[PDB]
Amino acid sequence: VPATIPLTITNNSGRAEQIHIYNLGTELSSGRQGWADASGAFHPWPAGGNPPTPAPDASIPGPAPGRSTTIQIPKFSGRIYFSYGRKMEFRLTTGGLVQPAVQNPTDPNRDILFNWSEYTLNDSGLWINSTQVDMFSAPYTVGVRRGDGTTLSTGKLRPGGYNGVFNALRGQSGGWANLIQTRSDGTVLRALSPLYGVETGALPASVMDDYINRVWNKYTGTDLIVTPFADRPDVRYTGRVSGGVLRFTDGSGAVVTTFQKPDASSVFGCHRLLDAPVRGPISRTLCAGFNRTTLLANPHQPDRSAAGFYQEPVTNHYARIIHAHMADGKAYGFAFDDVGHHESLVHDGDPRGASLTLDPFD
Ligand SMILES: OC[C@H]1O[C@H](O[C@@H]2[C@@H](O)[C@H](O[C@@H]3[C@@H](O)[C@H](O[C@@H]4[C@@H](O)[C@@H](O)O[C@H](CO)[C@H]4O)O[C@H](CO)[C@H]3O)O[C@H](CO)[C@H]2O)[C@H](O)[C@@H](O)[C@@H]1O
Repeated sequence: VPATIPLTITNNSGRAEQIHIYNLGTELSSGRQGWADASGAFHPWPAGGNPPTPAPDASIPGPAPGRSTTIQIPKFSGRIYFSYGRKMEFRLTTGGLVQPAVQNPTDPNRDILFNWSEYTLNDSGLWINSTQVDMFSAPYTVGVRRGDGTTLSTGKLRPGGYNGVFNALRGQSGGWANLIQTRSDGTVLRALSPLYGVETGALPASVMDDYINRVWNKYTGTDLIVTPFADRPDVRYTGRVSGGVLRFTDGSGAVVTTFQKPDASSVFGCHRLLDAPVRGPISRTLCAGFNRTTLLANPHQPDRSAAGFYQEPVTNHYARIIHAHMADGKAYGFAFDDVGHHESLVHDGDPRGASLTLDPFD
């Protein structure tokens, strides 16, 4: 893999605003945090602070509407941000870059229309994704040009898919409507993911309690079988609830990890009581099972297909809605949407190019 590969950025947004691009991350060779310019040259961040201090302006001019621009991506792991009209405000902590946190009303970027893609380019190739784990906002498609010349892309919404997602969220009772951040003139900016919905109080900690209690009941009397390694189908852990705790035993008979009854933040964020540091792979499987609400219906996890996902009346509706509106049915609606390979990521071992397309607000 060469030192850099070209990233073609195409503006199909139909919007008149100028685009600012940021390529922010960590340089492979040095492990330093910083930014890369259009040439692919790396610029380490200056020293940050506690409290965090302002980052220098790392923007690259993005493509005008109907045109594309190319930047070189070095071996680097990070994000390509793009913002419409306004420049983003980044700050630097002791340990480096602070990521935006627009669930906070006071975040400097709360009112800015922006999104990002996540990528890693290294000696083993390119991984590049479309993600909705934090929010659903300005739409985009990512792609790779593979060694053999073939292309792969993902992240593209169906026609009407952008407004379709908001309209579906607004009509979902229980607090999902309060995920939507709407401008003064009624223009939608973004919808927060449900993890941040729990944080902001849009959704209660208890929103999944009834389903979770049904799962814990079911697996008090019968086994939950988790086979968490896709390439090792014979490796199984057996889960059973006793004393209110879901305990997993390995083939040797040892209890290897245990789960307390999870809450909404744990499920939606794939963290806390569902932390995924042998526990990690098991937790990952359970996380996807709770978000897709398949644990009750299918005691042999993970699911072998998507047919039974999101059928419960209370489920991760944000993830359900986004998947339903994606052209290829794939999305990153929650952190472990990669379970069963349903995530909007593409990769190649010998890339030579990538793409980011700013999509229309349709
Ligand atoms: O509860 C949250 C849980 O997940 C968190 O965030 C995930 C985050 O890991 C993520 O990162 C993507 C990577 O999965 C992907 O990694 C590639 C691997 O698949 C591997 O095989 O090789 C290559 C090269 O080493 C890796 O790059 O790389 C992509 C780059 O496109 C990453 O974006 O994306 C999802 C969705 O945004 C996040 O939700 C968090 O990291 C964990 O701490 C948490 O436990």
